Amino acid sequence: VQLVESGGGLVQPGGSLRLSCAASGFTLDNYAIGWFRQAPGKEREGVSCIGLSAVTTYDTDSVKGRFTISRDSARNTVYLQMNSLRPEDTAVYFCAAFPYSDYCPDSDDFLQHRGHGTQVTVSSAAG
Amino acid sequence: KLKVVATNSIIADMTKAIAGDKIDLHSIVPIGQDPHEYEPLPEDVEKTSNADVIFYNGINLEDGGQAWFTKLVKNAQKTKNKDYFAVSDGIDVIYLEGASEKGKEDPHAWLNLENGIIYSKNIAKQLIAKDPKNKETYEKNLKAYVAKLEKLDKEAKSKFDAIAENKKLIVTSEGCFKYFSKAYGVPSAYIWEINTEEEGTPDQISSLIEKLKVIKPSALFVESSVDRRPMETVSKDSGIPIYSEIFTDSIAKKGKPGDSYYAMMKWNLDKISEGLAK
Repeated sequence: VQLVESGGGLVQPGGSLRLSCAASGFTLDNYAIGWFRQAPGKEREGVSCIGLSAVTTYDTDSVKGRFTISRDSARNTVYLQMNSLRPEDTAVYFCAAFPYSDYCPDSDDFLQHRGHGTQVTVSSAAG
Repeated sequence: KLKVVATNSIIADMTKAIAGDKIDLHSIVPIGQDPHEYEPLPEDVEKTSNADVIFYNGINLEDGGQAWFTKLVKNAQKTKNKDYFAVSDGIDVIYLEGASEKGKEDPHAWLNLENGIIYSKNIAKQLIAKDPKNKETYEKNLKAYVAKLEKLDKEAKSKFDAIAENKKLIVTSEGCFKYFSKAYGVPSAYIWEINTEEEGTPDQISSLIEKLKVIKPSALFVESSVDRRPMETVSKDSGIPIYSEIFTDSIAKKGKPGDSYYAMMKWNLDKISEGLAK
């Protein structure tokens, strides 16, 4: 109920990195977690959302078929798995929690408990 | 490629939960409205007219004379069990006490998971047969949905059996939690009965206060879609504090507590257990 995003920073096009949203507050069993991303110049987008019932939903068509959200309650952590990354995906990713819920609020909504996000970009990644 | 219509938000959740994204939903009664009575719009008449299946609870919720659903299925030219299907059936049914009714039913069977499972299985039964070669996943989503509801049903029964026979009491305004009580080992106490009655009269208020003066819940609860002032006085003029709100009439909007059938039940089950446990 106090969140950190760990995960990872930038990758190459076609890459894959897993983002990890973990609680440092209290039990995330009773909450829905959504990942959103905010581009350096565009509106927030819902990326994916996992509910209380461990049901999942994907909110933006631009990312469907690539992104996956999953949970492991042993560690109060949800993971967002990225796959086949493209420059269109470079953004600050962050997660937020909503109580006793299976579904996430609109990306436009004031979000209740977000963490400081993770900057993820897609590029050459070496000399 | 199948048109389905749900008469309300609880059915729509149980249905969305079974299809994922495979079937075309419509939910006639919106969140916060009472599926008890609603006047259908041209949109509801057309989506039921083009429906392949329509699901409803019935059991004196929406299946009587002035019931909106009954009028809809006839002015839209439909027939029972080919176009439309009841869901609240096979349930361990509660007949309304009914001093002025003399032989009718109480619709609130979804207030326990013991019957909540039945509803999800019945919705699925008349959907799988109607979408055979594309069925594939419906059987899995049912096993899982039910498995989750059952997990929770079992947690709930244990949480209640472990508190106190003398503390366990669901204190409500409208006495709709009758089903909750049978499944979870805890009787309800209401100000007024389900919609056969008047509400908030002194012979209802002081009756509930006498029971509070006599037996001892640690908390009082209120429904989502209700005026809280009546309960506010059975608590404050004579009583123990109100602890939380509980869900009855419909599914909450996304991101809010109780935004799915599983979720409205997780909320109620956890909040009622805590209110009485503490």
